[PDB]
Amino acid sequence: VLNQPSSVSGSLGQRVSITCSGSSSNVGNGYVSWYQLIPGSAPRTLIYGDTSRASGVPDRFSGSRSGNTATLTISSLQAEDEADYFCASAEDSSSNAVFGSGTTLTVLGQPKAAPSVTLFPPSSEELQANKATLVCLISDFYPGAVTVAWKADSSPVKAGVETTTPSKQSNNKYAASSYLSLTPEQWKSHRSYSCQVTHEGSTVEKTVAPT
Amino acid sequence: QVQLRESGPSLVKPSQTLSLTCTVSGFSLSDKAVGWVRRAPGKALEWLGSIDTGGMTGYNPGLKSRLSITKDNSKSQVSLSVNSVTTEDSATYYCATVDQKTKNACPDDFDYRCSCIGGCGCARKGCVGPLCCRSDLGGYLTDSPAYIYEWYIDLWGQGLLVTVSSASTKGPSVFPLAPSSKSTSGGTAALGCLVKDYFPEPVTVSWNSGALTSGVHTFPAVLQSSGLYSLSSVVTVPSSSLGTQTYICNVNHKPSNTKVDKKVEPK
Repeated sequence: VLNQPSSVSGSLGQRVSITCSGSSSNVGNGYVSWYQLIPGSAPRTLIYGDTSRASGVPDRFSGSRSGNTATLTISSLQAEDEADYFCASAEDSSSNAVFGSGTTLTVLGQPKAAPSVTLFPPSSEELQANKATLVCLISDFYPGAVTVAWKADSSPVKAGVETTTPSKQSNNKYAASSYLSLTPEQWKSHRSYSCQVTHEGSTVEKTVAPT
Repeated sequence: QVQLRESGPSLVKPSQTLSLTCTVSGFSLSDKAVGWVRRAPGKALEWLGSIDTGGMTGYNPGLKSRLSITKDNSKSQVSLSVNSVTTEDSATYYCATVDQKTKNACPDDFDYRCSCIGGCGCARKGCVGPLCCRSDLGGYLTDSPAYIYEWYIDLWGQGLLVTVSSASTKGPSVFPLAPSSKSTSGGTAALGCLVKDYFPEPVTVSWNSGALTSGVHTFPAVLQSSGLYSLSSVVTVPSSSLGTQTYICNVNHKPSNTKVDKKVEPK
C-alpha cells in the first residue's frame, strides 16, 4: 500500500498538496494516477501519467512526481473539493495496481450555519401498527457538531432515543436525525413532546402534540 | 457515452460465492480492458483484478486464489466471482474501464541493459559495452524493470454495496409523515416518509418519481439495537399546494427487489 497522509487541511481559495510515497517497483516507475472519492458519487479520475489531467478536470488540479514520491496539488480550494483522495500505480511489471492509504481533505474557512429542524409526530398508519416514532430532522448546519435532547411535556426523556452521527450533505453543510420510540399510549398521554437541538451554544426547540 | 453498471446480490451469506456482473455500454469489450475494485467501509481502495481485450486476466496476488473474472464481448458483460466470502468482503464493489499499456523503462534512442557496471540501466543506442550507463557516455542507471505498465482507471461505475451476513433480508415499512397545521402556517410545508426496520443497506428515496428534487433531504440511516436500519426523507413544498397536489415518496429497497410508493396526504 502506498503511503499517504491520513488527513490534510486547507483554506478556501488556498492551495494544498497531498503526497504519495512508494518504491522503485511502483511510484518510482512513474505513471501515478489520482482519484477523488466523494460519498454519493462515482469515483472520479483526476490525474494519470504523473501529470496529465483527465477529461473534465480543471487545471487547478495538478500532479507531479520526484523519485519515489508523487504529489497532488489542488489550488483555488472549494468546499466541493472535500473528499478522500487516493493515489495508485501499477506494481513491478504487472497490470495489477496498488492504491494509496487515502487522504481525507477538510476545507476550513466555511461560514457557520444554524440548523433547520423539523419534528414529525407519529403517523396514523404507524399507530395502527401499534407503534409510535417521533422523527427530529436536523439539516443545513456547520460545523458538523450538534447535540439532541428530548422532552415529554417539561421532563427530560432519555430512553428510546437513537441519534445518528452528523454527515455532510450535497451542499456541504451537515445533517443528522434523532428518533424517539414511544408506545401509542405514551404519545397520547402527554400534552406535548419536544426535540431540542444545540449548535455552537445556541438551542432550537420544536414541539408536537397528539391532538 | 462510456457507461458501466454493476448488478448482483446486495446480501450474501458467509462461506458462499459472491457473483457480480458489469454491463458496459458505449464501447466494445473487445477493445477495452475492464477492472474490479472494492472499498470496505472506512478502509482504502483494493484492487481485485482485470480482464484485457484479448481475455488475459490479472489479479491481486493476495486474493488471486479466491477471484475469477470472465467476460462475454457479445453481451457487453464482465463478471466477478469471489469465493468463500466472509464479513471482511463486505464492501462497495466497482467495475471500471482500465487503460493499460506496456512502456519501456528507457526513453526512445536508449536500450535497457543489465550488463552495465553498477547495475541495470539505460544506454544510448549505438554505445557498446558495460560503461554505457555512465554519465560520460550519455547513459544512466535505473532500478525500474525492463518494462512497466502505464496503468490508470478511466471511468468508474457507481458501485454496488454488498453486505455479507447471516441475517435475512427485510424490506422496509413506509409511513407518510404528514405536515402539521401550526408547522405549515409559514408558507412552506415539510412532508416526509419514514422508512422503518429494513436490512441491509441501501435504500433510495425519490419524490413524485424524480420530478421533485429541489428541497429534498434524504437522511443517512440510523442503525438500531435490533440490527435493522431506519431512515427518513423530507421534501418542502409550497403550503398553498397542499390538498391540491399529490405528493408521493418512492422507496426502493433493491436488496429485496421491492419498491413502495406512498401518498403523503395533509392532515
